Amino acid sequence: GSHMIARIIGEIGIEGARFIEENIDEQFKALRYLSKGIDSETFVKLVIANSLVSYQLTGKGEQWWWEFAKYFYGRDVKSIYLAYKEFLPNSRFNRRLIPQKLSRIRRVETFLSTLTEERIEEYYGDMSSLWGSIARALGVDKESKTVVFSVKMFGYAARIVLSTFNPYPMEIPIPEDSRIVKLTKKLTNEKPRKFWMKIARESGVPPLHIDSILWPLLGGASIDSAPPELRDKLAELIKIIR
Ligand SMILES: [Cl-]
Ligand code: NA
Ligand code: NA
Repeated sequence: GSHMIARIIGEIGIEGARFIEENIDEQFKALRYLSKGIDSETFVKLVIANSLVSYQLTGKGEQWWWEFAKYFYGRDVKSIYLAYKEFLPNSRFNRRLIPQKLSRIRRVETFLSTLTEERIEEYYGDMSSLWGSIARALGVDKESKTVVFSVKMFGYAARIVLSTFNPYPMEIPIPEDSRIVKLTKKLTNEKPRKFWMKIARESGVPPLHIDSILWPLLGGASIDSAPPELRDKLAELIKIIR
């Protein structure tokens, strides 16, 4: 029932997506932790690099992002490529496809070097521009696996270092990972990005914010940390998605 889903998503709204992002989502929690142990510019660069290698993991996303945050806390990172050349083969949760993953980091090194504090601010105010800068640095389609995710994670990191919140653009689609694809197959025969773009347009909640609502809940995150009115909306959503 796409209409019912859009209604509940719209009731949750940007404010509800933001509450979930900032209080429930373990990937955000991992980022906030890392931000206390490394400088803001290096933090953002690392988040983008990490996102672009966050596929075909040897663990769940929550475990992987916590491993990343703990690994880099307090480290003196002089080259992001060399840091990942050391990190990935010693990691618990990202041991596979290392050559391909390192080649992606190599391709974005020059782009990452442009991320001064001001450039980060500018990209947070125009995430559609960031999306293309990342995709073109890699030389891949804007919609290929991890690219949209890297914009999502940038938005978490930028919120943390800039202390301000800019909603994601409506035009950036959801990430099509296992959790979202599996949920979507239970709801519809439509392809996930098309189904969720319709719900985004009907609700006015951008797809990346819908993803932020859904992804932690699909991982079994509790909703009892939400304030009462939001908790009731999330309970309604859980009936649909779990
Ligand atoms: Cl492009
Ligand atoms: Na920081
Ligand atoms: Na993605």
